[PDB]
Amino acid sequence: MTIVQAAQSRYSTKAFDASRKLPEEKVAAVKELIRMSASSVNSQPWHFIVASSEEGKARIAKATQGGFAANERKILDASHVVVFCAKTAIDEAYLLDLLESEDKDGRYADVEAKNGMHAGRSFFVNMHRFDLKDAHHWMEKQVYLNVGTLLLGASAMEIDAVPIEGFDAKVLDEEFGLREKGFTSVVIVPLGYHSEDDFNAKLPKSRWSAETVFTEI
Amino acid sequence: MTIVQAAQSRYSTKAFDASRKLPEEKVAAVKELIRMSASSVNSQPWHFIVASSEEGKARIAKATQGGFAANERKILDASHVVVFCAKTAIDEAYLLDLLESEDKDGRYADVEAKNGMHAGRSFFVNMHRFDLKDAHHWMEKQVYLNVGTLLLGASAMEIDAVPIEGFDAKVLDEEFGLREKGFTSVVIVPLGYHSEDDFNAKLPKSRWSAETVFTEI
Ligand SMILES: Cc1cc2nc3c(=O)[nH]c(=O)nc-3n(C[C@H](O)[C@H](O)[C@H](O)COP(=O)(O)O)c2cc1C
Ligand SMILES: Cc1cc2nc3c(=O)[nH]c(=O)nc-3n(C[C@H](O)[C@H](O)[C@H](O)COP(=O)(O)O)c2cc1C
Repeated sequence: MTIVQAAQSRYSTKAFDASRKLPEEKVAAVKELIRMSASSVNSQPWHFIVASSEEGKARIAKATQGGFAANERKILDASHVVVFCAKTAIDEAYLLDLLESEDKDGRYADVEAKNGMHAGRSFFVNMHRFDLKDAHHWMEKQVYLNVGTLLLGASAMEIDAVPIEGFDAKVLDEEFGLREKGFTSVVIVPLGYHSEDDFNAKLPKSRWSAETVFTEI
Repeated sequence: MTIVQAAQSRYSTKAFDASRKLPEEKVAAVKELIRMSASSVNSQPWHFIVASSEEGKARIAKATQGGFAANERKILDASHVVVFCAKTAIDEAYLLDLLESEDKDGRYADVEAKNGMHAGRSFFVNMHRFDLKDAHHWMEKQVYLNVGTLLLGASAMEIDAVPIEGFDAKVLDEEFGLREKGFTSVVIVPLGYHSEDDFNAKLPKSRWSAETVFTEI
């Protein structure tokens, strides 16, 4: 299957088959894929909650009650659920921890290259913190880029998924103590195999035409 | 090559081989991949500029001058460059045009299902416009999700890429009249084949460990 066929055949699963679980190899591949995502200045401004148990899924589904109840069964019936969380703030200590992990990983030949990268990344993060004043939105954008990798990657691995914004992030954040750890939930992605009765598995994919969305130069 | 190997082997290209051009089949596959991206409520709040000519690339590179000059040669030497643009605002007319494209595409059995989807999508877009007051950030997040699909997809198609935030979006917007058309440039992605002298092609990829970024439940 080509990556284009993966993009054409994936869809938002509206009903999972609660009997069908992902093999351990597919779960380990999902986790490696999202840890490896690109991010502006290698900020990696993310944390991931992975639920593989009925108790874990029930805890996440506390955030899909009332007006969000249409998403509850997607969480409960999926095999595995990934909660994508973004950093709520960014500071020099996080940037120094990041620079040290890259130094340990062999990215800097000398202290000159290391100091240079810090000064560059610092200039840039501070532009988002203090000049655009949008650092939380900028970090959540990197987390959405990560989600995109998972939606395409899941399809290429023949895994059904649905991205979910329709949840109460205060309830989910409190469920896992995320705000006191500097994180906030932004997207829920349940993973598994769609049920035969998934209405959306039998609808055509709808997108703007290429002549609408492309300007060629 | 598995999708995990695609995530492990891709990297941010810092120097392209200006002699090496993408085959027409690879360019058409990139364009189909990004048109097919998922987005919240199928908002597809995007437009794409694709430059395949020296003149096109020179026009985009006007936005990588002065403090952004470190990105100029990535644009000039790449085979093809994709500018990802987000909508600057969203209203009922865009939502009615979207609902009509989905109706034409066969997503609604009856006017009941159509009216239901409009009322649901409208409630939700209006929550971003008027309650969170973050509609432009919410739309740009969908465009970043799209970029993620391209970074992973390019790697699976054996195409080098680099995502670029380091550009002057006012200069790029004015270059293509985007703001008067309701769009703004958010990410530049040059595509092609890295040059042998790309320093970053010989550095290890650096990410947080799985024990840092995962909570298992
Ligand atoms: C949104 C975004 C914007 C980026 N902007 C730039 C840029 O302006 N110039 C640059 O050289 N690299 C840029 N990068 C590349 C990142 O530094 C890179 O993705 C990160 O260090 C992870 O390394 P990798 O892409 O080699 O795996 C950007 C990446 C992302 C995700
Ligand atoms: C950020 C994001 C959030 C989403 N939130 C929900 C949700 O809460 N519930 C839902 O059923 N679908 C949700 N979707 C699925 C979209 O409606 C779907 O991606 C879009 O209609 C395109 O269709 P496709 O994913 O079938 O190709 C979401 C998608 C994205 C990208």
